[PDB]
Amino acid sequence: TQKIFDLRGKFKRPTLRRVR
Amino acid sequence: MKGKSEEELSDLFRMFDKNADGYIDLEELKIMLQATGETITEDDIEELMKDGDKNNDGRIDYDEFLEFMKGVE
Ligand SMILES: [Ca+2]
Ligand SMILES: [Ca+2]
Repeated sequence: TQKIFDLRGKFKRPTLRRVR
Repeated sequence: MKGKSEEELSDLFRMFDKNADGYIDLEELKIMLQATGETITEDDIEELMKDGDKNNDGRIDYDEFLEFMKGVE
């Protein structure tokens, strides 16, 4: 029993790091 | 008073609704399984969808979909 797979990860907040 | 939570899914549902209607079904539900492509496909989709469409109507709209990501917390 799991149900979690990707769907969970990368679903907290949108972050974008610029090369700078 | 307001917080960042609805805006997150607001953009997800738009991209998730590949059918372009406003609701998600076994067809769109695959969008999440397509990322894994495991055995769960063509089976878990029928059981998983039960989570979204928890209204007993035959489809899930912008509302119950928010409960999906909720589990992430
Ligand atoms: Ca749809
Ligand atoms: Ca529903």
